[PDB]
Amino acid sequence: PQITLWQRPLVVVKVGGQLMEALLDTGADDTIFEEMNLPGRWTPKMIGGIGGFLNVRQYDQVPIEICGHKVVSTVLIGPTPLNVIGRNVMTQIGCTLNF
Amino acid sequence: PQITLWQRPLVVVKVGGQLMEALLDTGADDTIFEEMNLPGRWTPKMIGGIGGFLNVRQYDQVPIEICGHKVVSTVLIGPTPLNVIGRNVMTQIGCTLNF
Ligand SMILES: CC(C)CN(C[C@@H](O)[C@H](Cc1ccccc1)NC(=O)O[C@H]1CO[C@H]2OCC[C@H]21)S(=O)(=O)c1ccc(N)cc1
Repeated sequence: PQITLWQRPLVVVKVGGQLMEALLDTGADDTIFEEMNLPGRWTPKMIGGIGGFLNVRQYDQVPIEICGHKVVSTVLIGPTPLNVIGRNVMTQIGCTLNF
Repeated sequence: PQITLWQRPLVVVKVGGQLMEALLDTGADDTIFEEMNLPGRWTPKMIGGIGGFLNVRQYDQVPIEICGHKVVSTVLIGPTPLNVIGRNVMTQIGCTLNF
């Protein structure tokens, strides 16, 4: 559906077997969540934004469930003060900006 | 106009009599640009980003032109790696998420 921006655009997500809230975030190329146990192998990744940079772990082809949409996506795990749904996932649910 | 998210949602902005590019950023509460001279008084502000917390100058009631739209908004100046158009500006121009 359509979402205004008077409040933060938080949505409920399931990943991979856990429930989280995350921010629909058009300024993020990538999807990043707080420390949680994703299963399997990961590759080290550094990313930077406002206030500096973190070391994150990149998990590929992680099932994510967002609203009614199931997708399989790359997911970074590392310190973020908020879970963020990035363009890599939003494109897959057909999310656009409009004004 | 509708904007897909296959690419970063950059827009051209006029702010403080200067032209720049910025990201339409639904994950940002506030609007923040790289160091530039905005005229007048300002307040020190803490933000925290992915890597934050950090030191920024808050300028109130700054003229901003984006996509035809002229708004007057709070604008933060500080060492961000991309200029960011936050929800405080996006709501004024009527920007929504859709899917
Ligand atoms: C700064 C952007 C260019 C990129 N950021 C996404 C952005 O939407 C963050 C996303 C974000 C949101 C909250 C907390 C941490 C990160 N928002 C943000 O920094 O907003 C700040 C300005 O307004 C305030 O509102 C919230 C924080 C403040 S980011 O989280 O740092 C980021 C950086 C690198 C990658 N690869 C992916 C994401």
